[PDB]
Amino acid sequence: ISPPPCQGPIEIKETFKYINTVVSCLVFVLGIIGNSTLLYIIYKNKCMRNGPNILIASLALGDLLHIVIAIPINVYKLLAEDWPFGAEMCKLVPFIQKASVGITVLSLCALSIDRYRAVASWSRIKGIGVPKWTAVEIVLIWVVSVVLAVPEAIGFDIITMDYKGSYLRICLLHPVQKTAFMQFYATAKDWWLFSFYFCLPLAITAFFYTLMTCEMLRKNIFEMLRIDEGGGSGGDEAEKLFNQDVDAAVRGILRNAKLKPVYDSLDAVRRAALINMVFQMGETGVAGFTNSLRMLQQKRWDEAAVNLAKSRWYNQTPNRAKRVITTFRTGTWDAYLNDHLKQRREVAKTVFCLVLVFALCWLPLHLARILKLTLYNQNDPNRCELLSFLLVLDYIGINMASLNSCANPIALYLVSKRFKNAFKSALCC
Ligand SMILES: CCCCCCCC/C=C\CCCCCCCC(=O)OC[C@H](O)CO
Repeated sequence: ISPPPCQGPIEIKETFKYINTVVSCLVFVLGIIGNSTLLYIIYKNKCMRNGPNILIASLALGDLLHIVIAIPINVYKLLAEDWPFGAEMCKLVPFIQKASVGITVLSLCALSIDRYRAVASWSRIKGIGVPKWTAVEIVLIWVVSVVLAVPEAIGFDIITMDYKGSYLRICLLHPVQKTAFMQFYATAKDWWLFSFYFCLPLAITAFFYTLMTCEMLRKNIFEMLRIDEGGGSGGDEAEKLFNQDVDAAVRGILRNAKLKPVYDSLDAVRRAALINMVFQMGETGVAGFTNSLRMLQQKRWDEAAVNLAKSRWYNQTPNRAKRVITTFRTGTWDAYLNDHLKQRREVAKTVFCLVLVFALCWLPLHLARILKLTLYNQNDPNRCELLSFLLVLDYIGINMASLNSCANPIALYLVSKRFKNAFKSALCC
């Protein structure tokens, strides 16, 4: 017997009973089709199976089992407005949900780490089949996620609510827990979800994504100079010596009064083109392009490109000048685009896409919960208008978190052309 409070939330709960039902059906249809297709695509392709993309298959299977189990039960619960499944199902569904969120966050972390290790080596030789250590990684990811979900199976049980005469059974984390550790988990449930299942995955993925993109940049500027110098060879020793020459060059840029303001203005890609000109003719020579450097600082790419075209540097070496100038105008690596640079652009866009989708889907829920414990008080007479506002955001946050179970296959379709052809070929079959 636990009666509810006032008026405001009742009309909103009824309004969202239809919204949540629509979102649940969309996530179910889009999720069971996208994740099943993605699982088939990853494993059947031998060139993705022997790499870090097998972790995306683990991510897809984790969402897939969450879709088929949690979504239909939650739809039945919303429509019936009562829990009619018994005690066993009241413990299974939260356990399945908690394990799925753990599989998602641990597969995302392992993918960003493996993608960093993949770009940290020259001439890496892939094996045949799933790597043995990646298999241990996936097993451990699922083992840890199940163990961390055991409290949900222990704590959840059915209670009876008294709504001014009407009795309705509710499945929730029981306020009275049997053991001291289990009662502590009831108080720190939301903080534990925010710390381990949001702050930890974001901190690790963004850290290794930064390391991966920095390493991609030092290799792109490496191949950029070797292409412009006619050719060369890669390797850790060759890159280490080349990075020292680049670091010594930028130290001369930052001491030069003419090149310091324009270099700080440019982005990482356009800074590589300025470094290229320094490698070719020295800093005293690059500082002579006073008009062009001013236009680059004012971010007039077309005007600076035209002004650089009418120069002795352009006439003597047209081919190299056109590529360096194109890099200034576009700000991309299109003039030096090869199989290596195109591979790194594909990797960087997919990893950044999955992490961003995960962060945007779970940000409203946690943001709505911090507003509940920093702005709400039971005493205040004006709580029902404020409670009315807080419940809307929490419902929005619950729906946004459910969309993450179907957003990953769609996200890869729009960002990656490699997966887009794989999705079309799979559904054309
Ligand atoms: C009782 C309190 C327990 C609190 C929780 C502690 C145990 C789970 C944490 C890390 C296990 C990660 C290893 C499992 C396999 C995943 C490999 C991986 O990629 O880990 C990502 C990141 O390093 C992970 O911190």
